[PDB]
Amino acid sequence: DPTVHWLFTTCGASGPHGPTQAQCNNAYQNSNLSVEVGSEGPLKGIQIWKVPATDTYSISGYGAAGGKGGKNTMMRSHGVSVLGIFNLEKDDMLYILVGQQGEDACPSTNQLIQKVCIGWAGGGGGGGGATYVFKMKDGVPVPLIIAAGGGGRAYGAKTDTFHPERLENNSSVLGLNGNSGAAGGGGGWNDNTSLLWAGKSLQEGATGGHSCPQAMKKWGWETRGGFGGGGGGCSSGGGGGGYIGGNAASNNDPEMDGEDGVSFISPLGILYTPALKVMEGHGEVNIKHYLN
Amino acid sequence: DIVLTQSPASLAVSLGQRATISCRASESVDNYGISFMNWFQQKPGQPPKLLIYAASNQGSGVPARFSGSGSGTDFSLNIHPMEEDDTAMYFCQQSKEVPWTFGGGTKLEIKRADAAPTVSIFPPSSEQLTSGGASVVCFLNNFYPKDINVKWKIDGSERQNGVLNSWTDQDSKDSTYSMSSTLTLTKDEYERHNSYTCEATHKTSTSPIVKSFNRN
Amino acid sequence: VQLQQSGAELVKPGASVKISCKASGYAFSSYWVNWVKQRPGKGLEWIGQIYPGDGDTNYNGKFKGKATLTADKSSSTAYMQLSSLTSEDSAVYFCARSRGYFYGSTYDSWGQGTTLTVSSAKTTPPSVYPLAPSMVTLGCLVKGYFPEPVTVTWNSGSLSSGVHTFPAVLQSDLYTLSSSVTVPSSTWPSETVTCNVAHPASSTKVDKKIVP
Ligand SMILES: *[C@@H]1O[C@H](CO)[C@@H](O)[C@H](O)[C@H]1NC(C)=O
Ligand SMILES: *[C@@H]1O[C@H](CO)[C@@H](O)[C@H](O)[C@H]1NC(C)=O
Ligand SMILES: *[C@@H]1O[C@H](CO)[C@@H](O)[C@H](O)[C@H]1NC(C)=O
Repeated sequence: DPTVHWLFTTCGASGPHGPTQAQCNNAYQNSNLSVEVGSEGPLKGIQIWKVPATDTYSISGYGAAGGKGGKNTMMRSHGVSVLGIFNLEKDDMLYILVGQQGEDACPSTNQLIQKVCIGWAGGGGGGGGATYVFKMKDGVPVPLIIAAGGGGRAYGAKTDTFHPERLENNSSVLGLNGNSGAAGGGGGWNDNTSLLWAGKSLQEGATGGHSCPQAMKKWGWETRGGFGGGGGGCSSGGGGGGYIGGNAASNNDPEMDGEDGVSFISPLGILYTPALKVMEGHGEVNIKHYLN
Repeated sequence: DIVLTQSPASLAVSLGQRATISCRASESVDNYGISFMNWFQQKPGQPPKLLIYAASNQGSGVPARFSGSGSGTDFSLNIHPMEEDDTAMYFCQQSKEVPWTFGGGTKLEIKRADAAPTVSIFPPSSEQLTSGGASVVCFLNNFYPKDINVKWKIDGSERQNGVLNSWTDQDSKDSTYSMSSTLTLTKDEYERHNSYTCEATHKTSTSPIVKSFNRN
Repeated sequence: VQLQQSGAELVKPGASVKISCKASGYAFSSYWVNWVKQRPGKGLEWIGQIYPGDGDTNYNGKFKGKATLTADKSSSTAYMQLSSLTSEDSAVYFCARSRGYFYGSTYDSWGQGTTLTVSSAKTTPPSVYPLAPSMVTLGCLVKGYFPEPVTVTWNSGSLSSGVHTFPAVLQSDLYTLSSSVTVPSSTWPSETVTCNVAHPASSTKVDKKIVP
C-alpha cells in the first residue's frame, strides 16, 4: 500500500516539554500511524516509528516558530522547512521529535501585561524547537533531517526582518548550542548544556530553556523555549533549536531577536528544494511513499 | 515593617447586603505604577485563596461580587451582593517591601436578630471528685450577638479565677453563638461551700440570666 | 500546578523538624517559594522565601535561625527546618508560590498545610464525666486528654439535630472540651441518651448514660 501517509504532530502538547505515550495514542487513534514514546531519559518526548517496507520515502520536516515579543502586532519567526527523499529498509526504527513553538510574550492572560501588549527585563519571545528525524546505527544516533526552529522576537523589536535560512549537510561540523547571554541560545545536536535558560541539545533530551532569572525574579513575565532546543527568553529573544542552535545576544538588548537555528539534511539523501521559513506554530513531520 | 491596619476585626452582614473591609498602610505600597496590596479569603481547614492582586485585579475564577479599590495607603475590599458562601476570614497583604506582611484579618459572619442566651448549670459528678477536683459547668447557648460576659458566684461572692471559657463559631443553621464556662476547684474548696450560681450578661437583657443549685 | 506538603509532626521541646514542599506543573527554578505560619486566633505570619534557581533567600527577622529554608533541584522540593522547638512553634505551616510584579508579588498556589504540635506530655486517654441538671439541657464532659482530635456524638449519631460541641481548651498540657444536647422533657429521663466519646490517638471509645 503506497498511498499511505503518516503525519507526526505534537500529539496535543505545547511548551518546553514534549508529549507522553498517552497523548500520541490519543492524537493518532484510528489512523495508519502508531508510535512508541519514551518515558524517561534523553528520549523522553521523542516518537519512535517502524518502517513498514523497503522503499523510497518523502520526509518533510518543519520546525517550530519562535514566540512574539512585546506587541500583539509583531510577526513571529517561522520555523524552517526541510524536504528530502530517503531510501529506507523494512523494520528500520525512525526517531522523530516534533518541535514546539516558543512561548509568546504577547498576548498575555495577565490583564496588566496585556495593557503593554496592545499599546526592566522580560518581554522577549522564547526560541522555539527544531524538528529532528534521525536513526540509530551502531548505537550512535545519526541525523537525517533537522528542521530548525525560529528565533524568538525581542521585546522592543521594530522591524519584521529575518535572516536567510541556513542548511548544513556535513557531519564533521559539530552541532553545538548557540551562544547564550541574558537570553538562552538554541539547543544544538550534541552539547553539554549547563545554564538553566539555554536550550538543551537533542542528545540531552532537547528540553526547552527556562526564561531568564532577571525576568522571573522580579517582574514575572515568563517566555520559555520550545521542545526541542528552544532557548529561553529575556528582553532579548531566545535562539531557536537546530543542528546548531541559533545565537542569542550577549547582553539583554531589547531590540535583538534570537537567531534561527541551522538546519541539517543528510548528504546520503536527496534534498528536494531549498530550506524555507513557513511554519507559524508548532512543527510537523510528513512521510509518504515516493513515486520514481 | 510596613504595618497593615485592617478594620473591622469582625463584620456581620445580611444576605444580599454590602460588606466593606478596609486596609490602611503605614507607608505607600506603590512602586513602578503598581500597588502591591492584595486580598485573600480563607475558610476553615483550607489554605488561603487569592481574590484580588495589585489592588484592583480579579484573580482567576473569583466571582464579580468581589472587587478591590485604592492606592497609596488606603484600600478596600467590597463584596456585594453578599452570599452565604462568603463567610470566612479575609486578609490584606503587601509585597512592596521585605518583610511581606499581612493585615490582622476580618471575620465575615451572617447577621441575624438578637437572641438572649439559654443558660444551664451542672454540678460535678460524683465520679470527678472520687479522683480529686470538682468542675462546675455552665452553658450559654444560642445567643446573638457573640459578645457576652459570664460571672460565677460562690456563697454570694463573685469568683472568676480558675475558670476556663470556650466559644463556638457561628452556627450555619441558626446563625447563633454559644460558649461554655467551666470552673475547676479542688474537692476541698468545692465541699467548703454550699450554693453555686452562674450569671450571664448580654445586650439582649438589662438583668442577668441566672441558674443556680445548692449541694445535697 | 501543585504544592504537596508532608504529614503532621508531634515532637518534644528541643527537637527539630524538616517540612517538605514538593512542586509540580511549573518551573521550580523560576518562582519564589514562601512559607507562612497560622495559629488559632492569630492572623498569618510570613516566615521568609527562597528562590530555587540560585538559592537566594529573604527572611522575616523574627524567624532567622529558627527557620532554615532550602531547595533541592533534583526533586523539585523546598524544605523548611525548624530548630529548638517550643510550644510557641505549634501551628499550621503552609508553603506558597508567588509571582512577580505583574501579579502583585502575591501568592497564587498553596500547599495543603502541615500541622506541628510541640508538647512535653505523653499520650493520655480522656476522662468522661456526665452533666446532669419544656426543654431540658444535658451534657458530657471530656477532660484531661492528649493529643487533640476528639469526637462527641449522641446516641451513636442518630440524635443530632440540636447538638453543640465546644472547642477544646489547654490546661497543664492537657485538653478539655464539653458537648451539649437539648431535647424535650418528654423524652428524658423517659428515654436514655448517651454521649459517645472517641479519642483515636489512644484508641478509645466510651459511652456514658445521662443519669438523673
Ligand atoms: C491507511 O492509509 C490508507 C491509504 O492511504 C487509507 O485507505 C486508510 O484509511 C488509512 N487508515 C485509516 C485508519 O484510515
Ligand atoms: C560533553 O561532555 C562529555 C563528557 O564525557 C564529553 O565526552 C563530550 O565530548 C562533550 N561534548 C559533547 C558534544 O557531548
Ligand atoms: C530514482 O531512481 C533512480 C534509479 O535508482 C535514482 O538514480 C534516483 O536518484 C531516484 N530518485 C529519487 C528522488 O530517489
